Amino acid sequence: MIVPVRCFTCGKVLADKYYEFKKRVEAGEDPGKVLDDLGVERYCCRRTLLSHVELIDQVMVYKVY
Amino acid sequence: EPTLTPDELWLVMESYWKEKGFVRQHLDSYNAFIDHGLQDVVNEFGEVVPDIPNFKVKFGKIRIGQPEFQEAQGQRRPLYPMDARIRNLTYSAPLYLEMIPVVNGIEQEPVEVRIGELPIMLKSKACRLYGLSDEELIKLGEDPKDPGGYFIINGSERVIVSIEDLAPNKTLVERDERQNKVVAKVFS
Amino acid sequence: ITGRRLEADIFIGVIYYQRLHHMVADKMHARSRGPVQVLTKQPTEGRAR
Amino acid sequence: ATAVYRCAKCGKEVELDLATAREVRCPYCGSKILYKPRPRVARRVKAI
Amino acid sequence: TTGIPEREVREYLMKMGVVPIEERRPAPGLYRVYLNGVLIGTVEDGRKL
Amino acid sequence: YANKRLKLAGDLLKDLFRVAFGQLVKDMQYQMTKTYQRKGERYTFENIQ
Amino acid sequence: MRIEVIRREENLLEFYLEGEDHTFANLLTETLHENEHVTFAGYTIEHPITMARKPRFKVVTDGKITPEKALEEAAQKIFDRAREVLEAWKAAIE
DNA sequence: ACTGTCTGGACTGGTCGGCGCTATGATC
DNA sequence: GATCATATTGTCCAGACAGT
Ligand SMILES: [Zn+2]
Ligand SMILES: [Zn+2]
Repeated sequence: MIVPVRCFTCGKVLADKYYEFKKRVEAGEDPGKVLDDLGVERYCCRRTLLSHVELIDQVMVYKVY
Repeated sequence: EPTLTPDELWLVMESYWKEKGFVRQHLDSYNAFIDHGLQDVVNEFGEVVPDIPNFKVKFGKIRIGQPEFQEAQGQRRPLYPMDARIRNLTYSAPLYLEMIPVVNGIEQEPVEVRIGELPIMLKSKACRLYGLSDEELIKLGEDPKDPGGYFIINGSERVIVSIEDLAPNKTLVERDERQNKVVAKVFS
Repeated sequence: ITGRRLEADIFIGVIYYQRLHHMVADKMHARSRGPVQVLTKQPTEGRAR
Repeated sequence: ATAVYRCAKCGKEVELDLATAREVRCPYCGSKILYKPRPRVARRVKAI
Repeated sequence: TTGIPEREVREYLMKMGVVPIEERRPAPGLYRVYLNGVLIGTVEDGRKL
Repeated sequence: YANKRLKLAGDLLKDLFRVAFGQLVKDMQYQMTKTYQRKGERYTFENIQ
Repeated sequence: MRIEVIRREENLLEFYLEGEDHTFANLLTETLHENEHVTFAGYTIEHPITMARKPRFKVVTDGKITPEKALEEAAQKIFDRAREVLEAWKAAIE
């Protein structure tokens, strides 16, 4: 439900640049160029960043205590 | 004019899926049953004649209330699917039927009594989640993506599976080669 | 292991893979002795019992 | 043998005795579903 | 589909020009008209109806 | 599929409600008969509601 | 690092190497291959789970030098090569 | 002696887990 | 309001059997 800290393949950290990538994608920018500008070269890290779906906000609304 | 591309037909298909949904048959069937099925059953039963001279009870209109549960203490509170699931309760609503007593052939003042509790299909017209937005469903502990269309019985979700039966009151002719006969069957 | 080039060009891609609920943690069952049925004096049925 | 519980809906603290409770409900909002709060003691969790 | 009352459909079919089965008996040159599997009448021009 | 009809949840619910209402009607008739036979005619007709 | 001798012939030495894996084992075998007095040199992992950190070796010489001496020269060659590569890397970085 | 008819029976093994169900009306 | 008797009586293959 939250972005993984590291890439599942090579362990490259991607969670720091995920929110900027999501913000730039929603602004109409090309996701490939945004990934290229963020240093995401290998397509495994691109797989991790592109295929992630954020769902933690939909879980926080239900309280468990 | 150029022929339509498959993208436009996909847009129309998506509009159909957005309008009706994916559990439409359950919701439509339950709404039809609630609107006139109970009244049809009551009318087909008609009346009850006990062993009392010159006395009978005539059935009137039947209505369904809001989904609520009566506590063991005595208080009556509205019921929600999450509460029914957690507390192992049945998501049902009371059923009220008007009874008109007939004495010596003259109808008396009708009396409305409770005849039982009928389980309520999720996201149906008789359900408390009908017409609610995503935020309202979230506030009630319900996932907005839940399609509904099922029943909660003693805290367990029960879904009715449709049965692919033959057409009622329809005659079909077939030939049995082994028995060397022609047989037509109807289900009345 | 060897570090040498493979003699054939290996097909590699990205495939959507799903993990199913059939896990070995819920399927491993080992019984030596324990409860038996009252009627038949035979071992019971099920990993839970 | 009293204990402190958290309400499921309102979330406020509810204190009652399970042994001698006539009714399990929240006195603030009337909810009959309560949550047992987590103990304040520390626990050790292995990082994978 | 969701069911609709059959009386309105039968009245509409009778109004549109379907001769009732009691008035006219079936003939080899006649088109049999069925409503929900029930023979309700006959018409001369089935295709037009 | 022209000869096949799908029994949805509404029809099964209607059949179950019919069976339950028949049982309730029989029980109500028996209760009314028993109360009339036990308490008497004066109690029954003094308050029919 | 622990050495457990399996068997010892007149010119054959079979032993285990606890605590090591393919990384050191392959390098040691290929360094032993460089010696002209070593006729057979090979390693294997019996099981990738139970024997993951315990490869099995087999060194056969021609009788001129002992297999233990051949392994010692191979290890010394590995040490010298690693030191030379480290020196070259340090020189190239600055 | 043939021939169609009535009746009885069995319906591949194992495993996983879930989900209900095992009283009621009439005195004293 | 507590207890007590009673609680209803699915096709196909093979063997045995009236009918002609
Ligand atoms: Zn990567
Ligand atoms: Zn509360």
